[PDB]
Amino acid sequence: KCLLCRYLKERQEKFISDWKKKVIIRERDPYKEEIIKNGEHLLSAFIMYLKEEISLQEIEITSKKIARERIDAKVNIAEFIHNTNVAKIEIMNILTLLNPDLQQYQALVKKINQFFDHLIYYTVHSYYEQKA
Amino acid sequence: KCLLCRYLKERQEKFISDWKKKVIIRERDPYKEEIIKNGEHLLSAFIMYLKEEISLQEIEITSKKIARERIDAKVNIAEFIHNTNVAKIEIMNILTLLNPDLQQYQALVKKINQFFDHLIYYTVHSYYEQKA
Ligand SMILES: [Cl-]
Ligand SMILES: [Cl-]
Ligand SMILES: [Cl-]
Repeated sequence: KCLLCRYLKERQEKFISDWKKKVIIRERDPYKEEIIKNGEHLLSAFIMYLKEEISLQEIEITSKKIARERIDAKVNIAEFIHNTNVAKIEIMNILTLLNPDLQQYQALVKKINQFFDHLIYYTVHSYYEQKA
Repeated sequence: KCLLCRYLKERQEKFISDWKKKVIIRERDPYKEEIIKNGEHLLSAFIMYLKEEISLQEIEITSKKIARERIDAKVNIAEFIHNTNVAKIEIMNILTLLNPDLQQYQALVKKINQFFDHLIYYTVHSYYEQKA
């Protein structure tokens, strides 16, 4: 019941390589390598979430990690928002190209939104909680 | 060419009333009244954006204003993200109920995402830039 999931699972490496070229990563960033690892991990979590194999609470560990890294990198936390949205936009593009029917499209858009909304909300919340 | 706009334009006072019941806004907030006015303004801007009457750049000044107010309120900036998402979710619910076909649904989802992503990104960006 999820071609999008199958597509992303098979194309994980390609998806991340393409995403890396579109994100904002500063050469000075001490965690620039972790940015990629976090992305790889969260793409995997996204697939599992669409398959209803994890709950959203399970990404909160990663969100706290990202937040702490961003604090230490001394970068505007909105860059993380931008970089996350690059991935979301591409996933939406892939969903469109797979050409699901309306019912399926609607179900997947809800899950996509729930995942990314939580990731962004929790990471920014955590950034401010930890920086305090 | 957009029933969603007409619905929101007509039901605007009610939409805001319902939204106010679901958001994080404390009576101690020095800008509690402005939060509602900002909401009213941005709902109008959203409608104009759907109608292709404004560009996304035109909400950046409002984002900077919100960010300044949030700094002064001494709240976690993620509360703004939560509050914005409450509106987006309800808009998505209204879109679903209005029963568009897939093509129209996709076109509006893209505009909804673009508007809200820009609002969240620019406000959080400005919050960090203004706070130092
Ligand atoms: Cl769901
Ligand atoms: Cl109320
Ligand atoms: Cl201002």
